[PDB]
Amino acid sequence: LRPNPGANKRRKRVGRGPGSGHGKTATRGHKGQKSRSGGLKDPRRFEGG
Amino acid sequence: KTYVPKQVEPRWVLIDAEGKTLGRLATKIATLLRGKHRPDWTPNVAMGDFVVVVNADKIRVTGKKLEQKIYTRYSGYPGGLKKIPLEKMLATHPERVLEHAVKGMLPKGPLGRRLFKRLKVYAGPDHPHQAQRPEKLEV
Amino acid sequence: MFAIVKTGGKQYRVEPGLKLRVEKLDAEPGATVELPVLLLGGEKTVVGTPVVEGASVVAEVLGHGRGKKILVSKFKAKVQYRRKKGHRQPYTELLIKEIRG
Amino acid sequence: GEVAYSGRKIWPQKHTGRARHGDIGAPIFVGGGVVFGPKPRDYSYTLPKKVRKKGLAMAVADRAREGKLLLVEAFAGVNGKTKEFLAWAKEAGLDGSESVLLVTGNELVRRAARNLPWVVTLAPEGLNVYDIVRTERLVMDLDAWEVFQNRIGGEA
Amino acid sequence: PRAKTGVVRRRKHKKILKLAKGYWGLRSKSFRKARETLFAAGNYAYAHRKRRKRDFRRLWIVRINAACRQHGLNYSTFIHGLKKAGIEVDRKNLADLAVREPQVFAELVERAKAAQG
Amino acid sequence: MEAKAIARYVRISPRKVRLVVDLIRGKSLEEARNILRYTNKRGAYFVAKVLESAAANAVNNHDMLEDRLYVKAAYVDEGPALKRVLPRARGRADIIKKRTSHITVILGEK
Amino acid sequence: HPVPKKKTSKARRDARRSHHALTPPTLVPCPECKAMKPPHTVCPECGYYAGRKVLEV
RNA sequence: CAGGCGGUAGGGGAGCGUUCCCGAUGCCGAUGAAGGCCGACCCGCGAGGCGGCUGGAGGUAAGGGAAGUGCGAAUGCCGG
RNA sequence: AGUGAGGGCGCGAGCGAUAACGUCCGCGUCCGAGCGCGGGAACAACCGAGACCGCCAGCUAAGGCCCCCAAGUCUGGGCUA
RNA sequence: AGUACCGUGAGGGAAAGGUGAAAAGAACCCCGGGAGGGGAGUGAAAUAGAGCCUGAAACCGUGGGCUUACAAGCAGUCACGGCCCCGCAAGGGGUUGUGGCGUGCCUAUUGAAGCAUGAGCCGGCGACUCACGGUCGUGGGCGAGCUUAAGCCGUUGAGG
Repeated sequence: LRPNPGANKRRKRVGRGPGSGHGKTATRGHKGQKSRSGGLKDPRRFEGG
Repeated sequence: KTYVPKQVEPRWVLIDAEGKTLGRLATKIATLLRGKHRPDWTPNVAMGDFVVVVNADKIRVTGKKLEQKIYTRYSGYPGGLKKIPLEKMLATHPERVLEHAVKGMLPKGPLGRRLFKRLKVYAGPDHPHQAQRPEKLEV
Repeated sequence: MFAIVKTGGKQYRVEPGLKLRVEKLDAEPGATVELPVLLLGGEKTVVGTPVVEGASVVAEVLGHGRGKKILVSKFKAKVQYRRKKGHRQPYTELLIKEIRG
Repeated sequence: GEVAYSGRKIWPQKHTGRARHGDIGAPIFVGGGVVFGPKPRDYSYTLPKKVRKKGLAMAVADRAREGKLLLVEAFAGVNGKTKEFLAWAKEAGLDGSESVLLVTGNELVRRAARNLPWVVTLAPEGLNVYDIVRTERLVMDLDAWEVFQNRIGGEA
Repeated sequence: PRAKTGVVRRRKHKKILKLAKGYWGLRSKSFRKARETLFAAGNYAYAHRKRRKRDFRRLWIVRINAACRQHGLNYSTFIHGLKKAGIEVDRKNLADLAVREPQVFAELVERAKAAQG
Repeated sequence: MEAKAIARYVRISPRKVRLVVDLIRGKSLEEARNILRYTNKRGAYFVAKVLESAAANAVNNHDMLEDRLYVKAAYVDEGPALKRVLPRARGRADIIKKRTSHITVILGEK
Repeated sequence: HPVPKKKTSKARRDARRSHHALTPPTLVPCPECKAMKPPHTVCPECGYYAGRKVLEV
């Protein structure tokens, strides 16, 4: 009934939404919802081959 | 610090006008109708002096004469903005030419307003001032 | 009586009243403590004369206590430009009860 | 919850009923489906037996050093009925302001060891750091077994 | 699971109910635009306590000019007066005194004219 | 309180009914009566009757110098409405809700 | 086609409904019996000035 | 003593209520749970106590854990 | 992690008609993204100036002081009218 | 509630949970055609009264306070003066006439007062997660460190 996680352990960054006051999370439209975009690497793949 | 405005403190004054000159005399008459010069001087009034001037007419011209036209464009639009020159200006409404100077600087709708109220003159010769029976302070 | 010395910016022109002014929290570390303000604007009921000497002569002092504090009122920082955040008016002084002289 | 009863379409997502939306009984509204769904689930947690027992141990250790009742012996209850068991308690000095974890195969021990207060009924070589430090004092019988088990914990 | 934030917002909002004093009909109970109108009022009091300084600046400015000149000479003059003026030169009262102790002003003056020379 | 003149679910109407009481209050049964009775338009009896009970509650279990009962404080309230729907070209739903009226008017003694 | 813009508050609504306002009904007493009679008229009682010819049955 | 402190995108820190899980139910409570209605002591704030009225029974945390959560706002969704 | 397009002003070349609140590039400032205060009437970028919060305190920029509105209808010497 | 109701059929596919502790839920008298309205009794309450618990916002209403017919302004709001209010005073409330200064917020903008837009008003719903792979951090166990599938004990089901 006392031993709270010592140092930091407990949730460190499950930061919700975008900013206390404001909010939005990132850039411009290019990364909307169904927006898991140009994934791992475009020109990097060029290299790959 | 504080320092609140007194109470019904009334003072009037007689101004020559005649001989004196246009604008400048205005600047004067002008600020004269203070609201700032005697104690508790400010927004809600103060002096401004119920000031009245005569011989309003016979004023000296800023050396211009003609080339100074007041306007009255009540105009039902596409009407006339009635251009008028100082000459006749006074000829019929001198007390007014000065007037335009006066309002000229008098500000604030309701207030300044009230001040013109405590601002009266007559290009009449003086007798008018007489009609204003009351005290007769002077300069 | 109504005399003038003033402090931290001219906090004065008075007589014996709890005329609370500025936070000179030094002798405040003790409730009704006392202390002097170097005159400047020496003038009391008929005898009126000089702020030089005010800078250099008699001083006045009070017996004071209390404080005052945060005095409510808030202020929100926003700009049409797209934003807003705000807080409360924190201000005070242990206040003075006037000691003549 | 759409798939099947997904209401295909109903708003002329045309351009006049002013309104947007093609699908009825759609997520974003009226008692329909909700965002990041309350998916049935479970919290597995293979927490390394290493320190797991290491601790069960540590907890046992402190809890006990403050108040430790390694019985090995006890007897007061018709083989262990309530009333008589109680007497025992008064004997073992166990009263109100006390909660102890009764732990071990002395099944007559569990048998009488009910009662919401004072005692908690644990007749198994079933232990756990929690119940451990949470139960005022450890009280247990077949401690030959126990202490030795904990040791097994000690060196595998 | 659950999360009827209701409790909460009904609250946050009445809070707002008060935030809103009882402004001009509609921007009064105006929840939304109420709030808005408020942000306004906010930045406003802002501006307010902010500059009330200059406000006084002037206030006295004139009250006093009023007196100094009423007497003998305007600001360049009078001011400059308290200026040349030695271990004595204060302001947040020039007015005050001009007012309260007619003598007070008459002479702060006297000396001051001299103060300049 | 005093002579209560009020009642529920009768589908007359807000504003108008308010007009009536507007004009009839002030004075007493005598005068406001004459007006409520011989002045034209609906409400007429609705109003009048409400008056009546008011007065009965009055000299009956409030009693007071009957003759001087004068409407004191009063006016109206409207509860729900019948939600009716009509036709208005190219179909479309044209809605309406007639006012089911309740009156809050009190007779006061003086 | 020309649906206003908003509603200058109950404020306005009133401005109007207001100059509107509901006046009251003209009356003196029966030239014959009592009660209220509007100028030229008779009624379910007196009903006349020269021959009731009206009321009671 | 520095010494700085407009500042969205965006990155870091630090707190806030919020309904549940232990709550090692402590209980609190018909001299009210709760939501509500109003208020010139608490908070740098998100919030807090506390006082007064309603209101019919809950509610809950000392410390820590779990999240359908905090919303003008999307010609939004449902009802007025 | 975010912008991956932006504009304005000054100088330096394009271009354009040596036109445009044009568009091309560069050095700088800029303005957004702080650039919320002064300000020039009022005016995102022109001169002043960086606002953590107070003050019924005082010294100053730019740029101002007959009045409308704080501040000499300063003084001195001219020249237009 | 798969019934209302739209569709030709295929097919779509609502809403409405609570009076009170128990019915004692309203004899009876009074305006009235009636509803419904005042009384008596109910009772601990009936602002617990039949759509009838808790029953707030919105909007309309009855009364009271201040306020208003030479006025040009989102808003406001700093100041002050006149009212009225709790007040022991300190003073604290609400109300404003005089004046100073003040382009409303959201989105996407080099760029907004917008004449670009979103925005009818209230209320409840309303959107960066979960599973793993990983990956970097960093809080914790030993350096070789950790354990799936299972067999077994398992109110608590106890972990091995």
